[PDB]
Amino acid sequence: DVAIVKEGWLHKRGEYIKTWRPRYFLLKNDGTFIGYKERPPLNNFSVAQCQLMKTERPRPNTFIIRCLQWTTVIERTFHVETPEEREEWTTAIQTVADGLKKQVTMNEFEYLKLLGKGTFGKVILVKEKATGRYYAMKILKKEVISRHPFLTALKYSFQTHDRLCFVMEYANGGELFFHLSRERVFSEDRARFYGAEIVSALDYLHSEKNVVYRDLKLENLMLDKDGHIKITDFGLCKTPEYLAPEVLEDNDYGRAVDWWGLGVVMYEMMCGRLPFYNQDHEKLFELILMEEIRFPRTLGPEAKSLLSGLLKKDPKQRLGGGSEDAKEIMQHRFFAGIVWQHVYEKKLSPPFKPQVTSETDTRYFD
Ligand SMILES: *CCC(=O)Nc1ccc2[nH]c(=O)n(C3CCN(Cc4ccc(-c5nc6cc[nH]c(=O)c6cc5-c5ccccc5)cc4)CC3)c2c1
Repeated sequence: DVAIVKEGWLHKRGEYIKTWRPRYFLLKNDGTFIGYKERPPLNNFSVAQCQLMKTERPRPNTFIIRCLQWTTVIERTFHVETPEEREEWTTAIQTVADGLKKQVTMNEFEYLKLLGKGTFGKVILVKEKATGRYYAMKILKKEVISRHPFLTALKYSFQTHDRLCFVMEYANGGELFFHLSRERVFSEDRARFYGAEIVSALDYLHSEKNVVYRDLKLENLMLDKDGHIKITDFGLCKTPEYLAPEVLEDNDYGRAVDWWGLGVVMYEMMCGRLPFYNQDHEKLFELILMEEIRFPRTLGPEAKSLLSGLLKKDPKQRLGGGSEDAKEIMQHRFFAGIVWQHVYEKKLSPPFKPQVTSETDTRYFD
């Protein structure tokens, strides 16, 4: 019993590519907004509680859909030729979101250092004075508008007169990218450990939160004191190496995006090098799409078959792209002999203990 409010052609600026491309967009009553390469539901495509901008720069008659998703502000910009069509779309979208909607101080946190800076806000490392704990704080411009073992938990959320703050857990066992850099390669077991905890997390986001992480890379993986994995959520509205082929063409991305990303991350750990690397970005784009995956000829076939299935070009042919989603990967030979309920319960003994005295140890901040 879901109806379409409006439907038509629009010029969409690529979310990852700076050029304009024509896509066929559909606006359903539930608040879904999906574009297609040609005329033929993850919460990523939701237009629920989004802002609508009307700009004339660079291209005239351009409108932007500013959305706050969890703790990250996203922008979706579109172009139409006639100024009246922009009015027909904006009034339609707004009425949908409107109809869809109807149906602690900062004084406890010492500013330690700046972690990042974006268009609508910053990320700062802070210390909770009362407990001496270390958290990351997303502060976002107010004008813009439950917990998993391996996700950086959102602990607090409060407002000021002009900005909106999100206090999130900050792992103190260092970043996984640097850890890989010291060892320069990871054992199959260690990579299996790390991959497993991610699979559990991706399953959570997909099956329960109904969302795609969409930016799974080495730079977003950290370790807690014990050695378990924390997937970070520190993105602001500011890398072509990790991009999926489906995201490249800007057509119908889905849960498979996270599975492509997983393959790339697990490749770097067991191979020690990026699967598709080139200084030239344009050659790297042709590399991802056209070139066939290569291997060091020193890996167990299980891992080789896992990465092969994860780094296939077609999202539906790609491992975990089907309806079963994560379970396709959980049943894999490389993940045979692993009890997954124990993975979620942190029952898995970490192959690496970060050199940390306690939760509050500040060694890995150098
Ligand atoms: C200015 C730059 C810009 O606009 N970039 C941009 C453009 C378009 C984008 N579309 C996108 O999808 N993104 C992504 C936004 C999300 N982000 C990663 C990410 C994914 C999921 C979560 C998350 N979401 C929820 C939702 C509901 N309940 C939850 O408990 C959630 C938890 C999480 C979560 C996941 C991991 C760790 C902690 C919490 C958060 C972030 C990638 C880009 C665009 C970006």
